Amino acid sequence: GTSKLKYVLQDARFFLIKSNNHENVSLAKAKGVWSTLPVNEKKLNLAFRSARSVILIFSVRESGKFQGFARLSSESHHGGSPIHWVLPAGMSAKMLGGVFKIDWICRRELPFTKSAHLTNPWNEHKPVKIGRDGQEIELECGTQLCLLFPPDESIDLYQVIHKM
Ligand SMILES: CNC(=O)c1cc(-c2ccco2)[nH]n1
Repeated sequence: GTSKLKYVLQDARFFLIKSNNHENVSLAKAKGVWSTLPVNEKKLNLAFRSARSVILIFSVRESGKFQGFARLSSESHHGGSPIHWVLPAGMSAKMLGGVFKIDWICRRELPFTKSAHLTNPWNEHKPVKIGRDGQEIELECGTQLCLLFPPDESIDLYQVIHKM
């Protein structure tokens, strides 16, 4: 069902995450971690203290789909054992030093063709698929986008609900 999922999304904040490659989303799904540019890291740290849930919605560039979504379970931290991210052409590993712990809520994909009716007021009401890495998605758009994903029956939201 969808009732526990709606409870987790209640009064959440939502951020679009754009990855240049599938390898980093696969690593994030396996290890429960994410890293982003410092500008976005500052935004996520602010949001994590401000809201009951901060939701990251993942899209690999050029894939035409979202690959799932996850809830922040910590602010960023540095100095842990380094994660072997695949780094884009012109950026170093010091940029992605801040590591967030995340709990996956859905590891299933959603094609952009299924979200074409949802627009993001915080990006000029462009379709929600459009936006830079770190773009915040307004509450109603973000909630409806998450509810479009196929249910992930492998995930038990009971443990996430406790962290809230
Ligand atoms: C593990 N984290 C990443 O792979 C990543 C990449 C980017 C990015 C922003 C702009 C171009 O690439 N943001 N996060």
